[PDB]
Amino acid sequence: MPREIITLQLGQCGNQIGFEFWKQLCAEHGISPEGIVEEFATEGTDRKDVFFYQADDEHYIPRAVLLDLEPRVIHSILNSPYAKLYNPENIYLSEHGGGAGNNWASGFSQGEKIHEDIFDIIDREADGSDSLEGFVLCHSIAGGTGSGLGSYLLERLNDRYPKKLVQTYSVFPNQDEMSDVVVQPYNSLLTLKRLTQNADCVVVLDNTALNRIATDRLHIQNPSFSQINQLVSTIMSASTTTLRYPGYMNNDLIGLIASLIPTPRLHFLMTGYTPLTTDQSVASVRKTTVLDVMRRLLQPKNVMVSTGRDRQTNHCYIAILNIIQGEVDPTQVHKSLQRIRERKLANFIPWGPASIQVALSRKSPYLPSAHRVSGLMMANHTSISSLFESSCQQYDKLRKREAFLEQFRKEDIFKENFDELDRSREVVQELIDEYHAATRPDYI
Amino acid sequence: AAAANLNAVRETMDVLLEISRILNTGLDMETLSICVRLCEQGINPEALSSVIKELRKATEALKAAEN
Amino acid sequence: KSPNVLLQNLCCRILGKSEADVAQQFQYAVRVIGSNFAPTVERDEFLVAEKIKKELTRQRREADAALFSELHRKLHSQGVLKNKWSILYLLLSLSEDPR
Repeated sequence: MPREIITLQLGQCGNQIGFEFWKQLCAEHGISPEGIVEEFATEGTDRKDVFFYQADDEHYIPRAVLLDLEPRVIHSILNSPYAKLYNPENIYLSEHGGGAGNNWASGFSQGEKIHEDIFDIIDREADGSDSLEGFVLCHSIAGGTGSGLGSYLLERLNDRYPKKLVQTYSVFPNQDEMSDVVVQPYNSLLTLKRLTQNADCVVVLDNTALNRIATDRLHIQNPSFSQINQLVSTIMSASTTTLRYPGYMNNDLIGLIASLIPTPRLHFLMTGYTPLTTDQSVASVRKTTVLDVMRRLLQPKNVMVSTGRDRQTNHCYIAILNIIQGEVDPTQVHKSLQRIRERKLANFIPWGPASIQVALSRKSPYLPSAHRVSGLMMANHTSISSLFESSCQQYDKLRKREAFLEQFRKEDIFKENFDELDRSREVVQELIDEYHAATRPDYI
Repeated sequence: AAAANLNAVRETMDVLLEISRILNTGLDMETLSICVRLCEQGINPEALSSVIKELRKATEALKAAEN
Repeated sequence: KSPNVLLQNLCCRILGKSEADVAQQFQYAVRVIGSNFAPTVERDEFLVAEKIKKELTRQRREADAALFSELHRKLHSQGVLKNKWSILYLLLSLSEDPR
């Protein structure tokens, strides 16, 4: 049965992630930007019902609701080639293009104020999807709508669909880079709290890591927010390749969440891409072994998560899932598991179930893969506890020094005090402590 | 909503007090708050100011006659 | 009744004797208070800024009008104090009478 996902885009970064993911899904399923299925995808093996909702025009339309309080991202999404690919009725655009002002409290207020409109789009997508599994919230942890509206959207999806998985593509702020929002620390903390409480699983997409990985591994000088959104789209297309092309294992989001999240609360996932190189980096007659792919993904130059290289937090993978796109030999997958276990190519959490699965699945036929073996890494590592600690410390620095506290206290969430930011930092700290415990034998 | 309106009203009252202090208007806080409510409800500020000035001058004249 | 209460309170607090003690003073205040039921000011907000700047200049201040100009923006957040034309008039009159 198809399992549609309601892609909720909040903030500029979230709208870019959602639009790029929709474009990547249309390309991989062979759906043209007008939604009219591309001529090469009529016989496509893509489970278009599974990934995209079939509109009245039969356009392969992902159940995507783009809700942003700033009109710039909404206009760019509506101006993308894929405008007719997705259903227009699920895109709610706030005429007040003022945004949340990089304040998570203001973002949550905006999400709740557009809760009727956004919850309407979410429920419309659920009714328009045969077996809508849950909602995927692409937003920015440092933005106001992305962090705040991301929290509001995650909470709204959890309340309307408590039995539906709430996955978040939360753009974590640069903990090593001075955020332009002094209240961006509070916004990041609130987005992390939303990920921990109103979201079932949070994929932290640290823009500092995006720039670092693009510059060092992909040789992309200064990755832009557009570049981060494009990378997110490529990673999403890699993760949904097995969604469009039906495989034998990990056929649903709930199954992937179970295989990657031994702790129901500690579902915050760090990201990595393997091989991490520019498309111009043609692996010269290099038969990428499954073990070689595992080593390259485990290489920090290939991880797309800005996890502070904190020697205090013993980063270890709670669960490791290697999503391989292309022609991958299943026997080579078993050999890769053996070689990675022997060479310790991946460090696992000491207090989580050992999950090293080698599953062979096909990519979307409409999505051409330049590398015979492409790799997307979703790993639950305690280094995310380092990134969460950096975010929490930044949030504490903003709350304690009243950095952008005028903007934070201007919203009802922090009207009395920076309670929303403080509870957010507390939730982030608790998650970081639990993740460090998970890498430690004492988590259980 | 209501909390935001209350915060805006308190900020407006503080700004009005600051403006009066900068102008050296010499209006008390209680008098300013009553005149603000009177003007919002509808009353001539000129007439109220004239009455207040007359009372102040009467107080000064009473002090002078006492002396 | 509210204007009567305000006048009585002003007489009993500001002045050592209430306006009811001397009915001549009360009669004069009533005669000069009851002129019109509407404020007497133009719809030009710039005149308020002009009066603030004039009060600063008479008070040997050349940068105090910016305080009123900035206060205007913060006070317009509510945007429901639409009867403050007379309020600006009274404020300017108070600032110019003692200055």
